[PDB]
Amino acid sequence: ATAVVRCRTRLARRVVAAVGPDGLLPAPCESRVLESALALALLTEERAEADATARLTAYLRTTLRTAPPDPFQCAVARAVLGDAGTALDAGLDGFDHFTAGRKRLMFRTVLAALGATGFPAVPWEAYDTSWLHMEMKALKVLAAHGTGHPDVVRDEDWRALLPALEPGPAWECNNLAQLLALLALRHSPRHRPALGDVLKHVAGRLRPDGGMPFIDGMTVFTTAAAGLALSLLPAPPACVTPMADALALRRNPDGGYGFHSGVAQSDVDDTCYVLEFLRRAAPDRHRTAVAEAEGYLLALRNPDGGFPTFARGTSSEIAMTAAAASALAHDPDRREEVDEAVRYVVRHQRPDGTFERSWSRNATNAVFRAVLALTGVAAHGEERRSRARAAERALAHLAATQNGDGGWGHAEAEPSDPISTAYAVIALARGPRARPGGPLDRALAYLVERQHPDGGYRSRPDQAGPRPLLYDVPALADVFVLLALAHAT
Repeated sequence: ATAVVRCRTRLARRVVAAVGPDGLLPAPCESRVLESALALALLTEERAEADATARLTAYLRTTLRTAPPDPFQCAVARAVLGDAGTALDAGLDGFDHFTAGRKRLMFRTVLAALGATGFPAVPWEAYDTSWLHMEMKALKVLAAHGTGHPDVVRDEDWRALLPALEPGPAWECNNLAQLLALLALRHSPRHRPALGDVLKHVAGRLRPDGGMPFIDGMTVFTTAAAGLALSLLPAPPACVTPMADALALRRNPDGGYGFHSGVAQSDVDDTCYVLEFLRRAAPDRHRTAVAEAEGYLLALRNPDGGFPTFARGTSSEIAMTAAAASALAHDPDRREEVDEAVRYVVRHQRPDGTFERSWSRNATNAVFRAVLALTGVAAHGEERRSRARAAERALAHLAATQNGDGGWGHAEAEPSDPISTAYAVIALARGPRARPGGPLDRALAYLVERQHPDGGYRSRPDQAGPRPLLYDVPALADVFVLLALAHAT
């Protein structure tokens, strides 16, 4: 067959092989400078775990020399190894997001807690907010102590930090939140009896490179997206059934899914990938889980017709809204909600054809999720025309910004990477048929050329969290390129 199909085949063999007999595709997170610096600060202040702190120090020095992260994380590493506002401004340069103002407070207070800048002169209520709740409480506590006002801290602020004193892996698999909470709790005499045992668990988490990852992994997200990709192949492999089983038995009591095992917070992104996969691979076997996932999404839907990531009443997001439209459109009884969601997507498209950056740092992610909803959900007459025009503008944005090598990067003038390109390919597969030399043909040839001899892909990461900071789950590169090749063939 074609070079593209041969590439798809070699990549599918690799993804199938990576899935274990438990049905899960392992998806560890790489070490990150921010959490490595906070773990170094915490263990240094407590005079604990000297072997670990020596490895953390070496990891930070190596990473800064050879693969420096964004300027905020660099300033954080420099603060612990030893200006701040320039790093904060550069690290949040054009951060167009509804969280930007809270993020500025959060990131400035992290730098202040490490001695790199002064604490924000804000009313304490500015810290008041489940997502980022523990982090912001820990930072409020660090600001009260760091400015010399420890009496400000209320018992209800400490109470929010208690999960950080639990043994074992971090609550909600989130090392950033546990580390910030422990940096706060170590100032409280009443919480110190629990600190010593948790510092042993923290030090135990260091990766072979000496660093601390942001999260324990992302196996639910990664298994669901891989299952979806495999289920779009002409003859899906037998392993989609144990993958579907492994996901369904991890659903939370609200019917949704978190990003890893042991994450009790469901979110719309994970739940949409799980639902799209189950609908294709196991709609009867897991009929009840499907219904529970639809019910979860419907219960989050905001009054503007959009969907948030975690909780009704927080801002709707374009990509989550498009994802939910596509996942709910499988049921004809949900047509009203699906059409209101697609109408939200059209209404929020930008004048240049783009949508947003949120959980991914490239523009092409939300473009693909929007284009799948705009072209996959049933529509006729004037509404079909409206959605077609919107999809055309999004695909035209892709063509206008395609790099000479056929790929896309995180922004119009960045070097190409396989994940940003994979998202563009999924979108372009809903446009005109590929023609020699056209945008989709060239994008596919870019992906063919970037395949490694081992059958996989190595890519700069795109995932952000807390937004806009990048973290690296390398198993996603193969998965999203396979999803692209399955859509495009």
